Amino acid sequence: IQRYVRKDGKCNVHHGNVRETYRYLTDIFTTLVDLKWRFNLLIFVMVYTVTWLFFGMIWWLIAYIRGDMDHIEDPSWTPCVTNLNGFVSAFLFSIETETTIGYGYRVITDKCPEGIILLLIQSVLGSIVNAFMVGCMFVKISQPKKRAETLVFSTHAVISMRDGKLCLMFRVGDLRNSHIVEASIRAKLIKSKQTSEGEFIPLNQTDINVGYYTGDDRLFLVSPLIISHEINQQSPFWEISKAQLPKEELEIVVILEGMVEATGMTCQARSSYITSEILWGYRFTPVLTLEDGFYEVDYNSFHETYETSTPSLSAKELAELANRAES
Amino acid sequence: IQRYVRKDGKCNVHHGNVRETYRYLTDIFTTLVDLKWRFNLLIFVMVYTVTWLFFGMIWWLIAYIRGDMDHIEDPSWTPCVTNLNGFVSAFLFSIETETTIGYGYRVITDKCPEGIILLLIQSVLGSIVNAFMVGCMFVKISQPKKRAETLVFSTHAVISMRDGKLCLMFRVGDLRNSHIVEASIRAKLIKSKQTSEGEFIPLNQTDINVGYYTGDDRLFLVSPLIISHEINQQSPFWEISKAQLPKEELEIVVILEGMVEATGMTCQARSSYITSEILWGYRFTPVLTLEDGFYEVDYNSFHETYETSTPSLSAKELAELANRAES
Amino acid sequence: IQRYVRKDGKCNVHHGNVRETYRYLTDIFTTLVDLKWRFNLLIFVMVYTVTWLFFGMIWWLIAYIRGDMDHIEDPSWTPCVTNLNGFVSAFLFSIETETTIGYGYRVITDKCPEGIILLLIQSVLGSIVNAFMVGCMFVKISQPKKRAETLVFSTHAVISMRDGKLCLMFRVGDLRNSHIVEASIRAKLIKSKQTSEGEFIPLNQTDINVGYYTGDDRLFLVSPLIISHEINQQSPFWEISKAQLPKEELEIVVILEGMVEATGMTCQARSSYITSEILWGYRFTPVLTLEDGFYEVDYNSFHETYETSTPSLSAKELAELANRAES
Amino acid sequence: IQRYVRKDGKCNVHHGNVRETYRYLTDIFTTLVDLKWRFNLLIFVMVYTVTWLFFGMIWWLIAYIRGDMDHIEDPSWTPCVTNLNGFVSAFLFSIETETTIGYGYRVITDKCPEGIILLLIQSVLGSIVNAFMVGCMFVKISQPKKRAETLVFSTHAVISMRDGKLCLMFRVGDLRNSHIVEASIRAKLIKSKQTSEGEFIPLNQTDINVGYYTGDDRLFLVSPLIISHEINQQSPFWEISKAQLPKEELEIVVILEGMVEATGMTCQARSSYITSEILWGYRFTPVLTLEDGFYEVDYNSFHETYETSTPSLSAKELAELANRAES
Ligand SMILES: [K+]
Ligand SMILES: [K+]
Ligand SMILES: [K+]
Repeated sequence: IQRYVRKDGKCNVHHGNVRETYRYLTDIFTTLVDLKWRFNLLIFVMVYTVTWLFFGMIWWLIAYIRGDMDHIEDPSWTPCVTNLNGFVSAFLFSIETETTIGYGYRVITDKCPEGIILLLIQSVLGSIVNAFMVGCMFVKISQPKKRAETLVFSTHAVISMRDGKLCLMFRVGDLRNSHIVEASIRAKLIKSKQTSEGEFIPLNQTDINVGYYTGDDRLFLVSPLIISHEINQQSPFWEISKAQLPKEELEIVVILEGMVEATGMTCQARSSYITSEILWGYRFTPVLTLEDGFYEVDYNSFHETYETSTPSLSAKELAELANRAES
Repeated sequence: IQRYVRKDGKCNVHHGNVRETYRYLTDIFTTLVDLKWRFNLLIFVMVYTVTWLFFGMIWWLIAYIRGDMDHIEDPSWTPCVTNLNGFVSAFLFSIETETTIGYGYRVITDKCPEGIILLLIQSVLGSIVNAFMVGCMFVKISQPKKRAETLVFSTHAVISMRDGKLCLMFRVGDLRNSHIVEASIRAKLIKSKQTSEGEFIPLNQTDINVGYYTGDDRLFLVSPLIISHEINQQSPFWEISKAQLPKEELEIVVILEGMVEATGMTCQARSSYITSEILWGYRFTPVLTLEDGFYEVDYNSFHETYETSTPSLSAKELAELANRAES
Repeated sequence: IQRYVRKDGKCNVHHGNVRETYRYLTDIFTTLVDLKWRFNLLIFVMVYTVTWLFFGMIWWLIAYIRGDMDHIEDPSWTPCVTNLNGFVSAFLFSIETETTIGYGYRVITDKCPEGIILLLIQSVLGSIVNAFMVGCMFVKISQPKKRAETLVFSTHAVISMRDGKLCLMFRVGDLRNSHIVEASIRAKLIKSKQTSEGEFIPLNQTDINVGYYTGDDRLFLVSPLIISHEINQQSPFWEISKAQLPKEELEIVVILEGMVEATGMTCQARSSYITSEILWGYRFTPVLTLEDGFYEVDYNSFHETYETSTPSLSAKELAELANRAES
Repeated sequence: IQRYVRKDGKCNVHHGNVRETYRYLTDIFTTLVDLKWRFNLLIFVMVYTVTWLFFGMIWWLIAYIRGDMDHIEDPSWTPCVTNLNGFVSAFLFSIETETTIGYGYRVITDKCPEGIILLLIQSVLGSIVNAFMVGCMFVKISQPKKRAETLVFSTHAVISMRDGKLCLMFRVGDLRNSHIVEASIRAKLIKSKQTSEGEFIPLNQTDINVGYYTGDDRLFLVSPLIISHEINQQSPFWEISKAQLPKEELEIVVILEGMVEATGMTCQARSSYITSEILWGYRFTPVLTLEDGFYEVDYNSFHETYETSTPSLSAKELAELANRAES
């Protein structure tokens, strides 16, 4: 309510009264991988057992059409699967075959032509039942959405006059010595707005130019670096003074997107900054020290902000007051 | 005819008299995965059976060169595969070996040196026959082109003066609590045009600036958000009044591209808006309500449009009439 | 010599005296997949056989340390692998185990503790020998570089005054009803140039603005569409008249990049246009006809160019002669 | 210390006092693949053996609940797994089953219902233990981060007046006849800076416009080509004369990003240039010669730089001195 997207990156959105629920089953794969693990591990368990006893019913039924059960002690009646006698054995024959274990205490014989077809359609279909599930287990393990746990954001965002221009800043860092190839940063300001025609938008997304023009959005992320957005005329913080910033009802949403290095999958690290986390007159503490040929990044001071001197007027007043300085 | 691309996303295009049909077989993998499932499941079935009886013919023929069939009852003649007697058994030996089931009622012996080579070339080639097909079954299951079923578009597009500027708008929403990383929106206007030199183009694609300059095309898609294109001078709707919009022969094509979250594959969600679906003087109904800490998105009102007051002149007249207001 | 990159897309470049040949073996995977298939199929064959007889030597040597061969007829000496007697049988035991066939005519026994370790290190290492090779066979099959065989280019490029501005044009089409998601077009002019300081560059790449500014480079590729580059002042064809175009020594290189739809891999379709393939005063024939609700694309007329009336002056003269028209 | 990122591409950064070490285990897959191979091969070995003897304990314990050990010589007591007698045999039964070898000297029987469940939960869980590890071995083999070994950079960067404008240049080349699809080049200048407000940034990243505006950053990389950055007013080398360039404390970081051709993974090739590797008045030697229809690229002269005549003033003086030439 207070917050749109959590500081973890989770979003406070319930997707209400979706009516076309066939659309979830229209792409059964992607709605399967985004399940919980317990539900993934249960449906993985459920599909193999329902596969084996399905074929185990067919390995049972070919004994009844052939009458191998009707002459079980009669040894001249060579069965389709020898030593298959009961359903506990018939179901056991499928697991030995669909998993390609194949013990051969029960071994299919050649006198029966019917189950030879059943060796095909168990094995040619059991491979895709494997592949629909062994691939589903892989891409839930190798998903990029968990790489964001090692991409940390600053807990607060700060505002200070960086080189004459008032700038909004927040720190982002990577906790690994592996890289984020094609690392891009972008930022959306979301706030309720009301147009001149009465059309009130509840959570309107508005861009924040964190360097999309000059090429500064694509960033190099070995060390924690401060993402500075210059509060200029096009910025949505252009008329925000230090009087309004406790009273505003806005929310920054930052999205650090970039490909995982060891794969080609693209991670997305979301974080947010609400108007009680925006700090006026503060700046970040440095983290890089030089020691024995290497720059050491103390991550304990990653969030540490200290108060510096800063004017309290908005950037709209600060430019015009600078315009009176030349007179 | 009336429509270029369907509201589902399918395109009303037949690809006519393609002559270089070897180009389809020049990349046999990608022309295989885009088949129907019945044709994928049939060619998967067809290739394993034609593999096993191919090797089963070679497991047959090594009995004839060795004369194991010529001394089948003679027990001193240890065969290359013992208990291999007929082609129904020889074909059965391949399925037990190429699938690596290996029952061992028929078990290859060491007295024969010829079939030892045949164990290699069945297993070293049966693995890639597996891999050319078990991978083909995977990427047809894990394809991003089915993720677009959960990316819904508004059924209509609307036009209304959003904050003094006339703007064309359409809603897009995501039906899941999973995200679309790197979600981009772009829009093409396609219409027949005739140049000054008589060169008439049948379906000429023309861009619609939905925010490609400012960075507004890359969008954050947890909640349904309105994609607004400002009707400015560079826009192709610049001289379109409400008199012409029933009479036009144009068609919007919107493309929402973005990577699937759980994989790295990029989905493409197409939709279209023809000149009977463009609404003048209408605007969307809001969908986000706040309830118990979470924003709940009622998707029943996702398409709901209501009529608001709007001038009926074009944006070319609306700017110049505004230019007469300052006089 | 005449041509830099072929009309297929192959490049006429030999990579000379590369000295650091360890860099090829420093990434052994990617230098393996780009081999020919015969060399891929040979190294796949070579690695499994050298794996099995490697372990078959170890399955041999454990018989000598245990002396199972020294008491082969003596039945109280239960071997580590029973019925393992010779190297033809010992090598055969590895294929039955590393492929997980496991017939069980030769079956490992529990009296020996040494080969129990050998079951691990054969199976725990034979799985990655599989995975280093079954994955290598997959990504050579699923590579995007073969998707360019169904992306056709026009054989010629044309130049004609499209709507008052002289424009260079070439057609590109997709031969399938599957799409190219995120389809982008870009074009490089390569020609020898000599700077003012005598530094002569042999094949200097120079951009061609095919719509990179306005968003026209990202194209929608269901139907064959003409890629127009407007010959403006920044264009490298700005002072090229029809007198110079037979005499020039330039070469267009067009690159159509876009992701394959059924996967996430990005294809790259290269083609070229040399100064004998650039046509002045020509324009393309249309290909789209409307028939029974669908637009049918006759691909026979994909390359068909016809001569239209066009001024023969350059775009530098055509603007200035237009500048004299207003006088 | 002297250097931020090595000429190989490695970065001289230690990631200090990371406290939230659960974040590494929160995404156990990606922190596994970035390990060393010895640690990957050990954890792969450790997980299969701890899996098999885990189930081998359960295959042991079902003999004690059933009392198969209590009637081992008594043949009427058909065990759950026949010929399972000791823990050396019970552990051996798991490897024959979890790997799906299945010799059948020990073969599970149907009289026991308990171990039938144990066939499921060994096989339905041993497949994902395979898949969590056979996929981990694949993506460590198929990673794009090793493709950068065949992407070479020039060892030095040079500065010379290319066509009236002073330009900073460095060569990049690809050692293979395979391509880098979507090859982009970007460059960051990193140097310590001190703002007007005393906020001293230790290693501030600053862009270098290598052609991000005109579309020149996306480059075509069949032949070694010189990446030229024009020293203009927005460039950070704008006031750098030849007097300051030995005395500066800056460092170029170049990043050549592009997708691997045979896969869809994106490589990232980093290199660096420190102020002792920047050459004033030097230019590269050409490498392309034409021979027998093909351009041959002598890679021995890839790094070769020769001294040319160049003014020693900065680009700020060179423009203004040119401004005095028109007077
Ligand atoms: K067996
Ligand atoms: K087996
Ligand atoms: K097996």
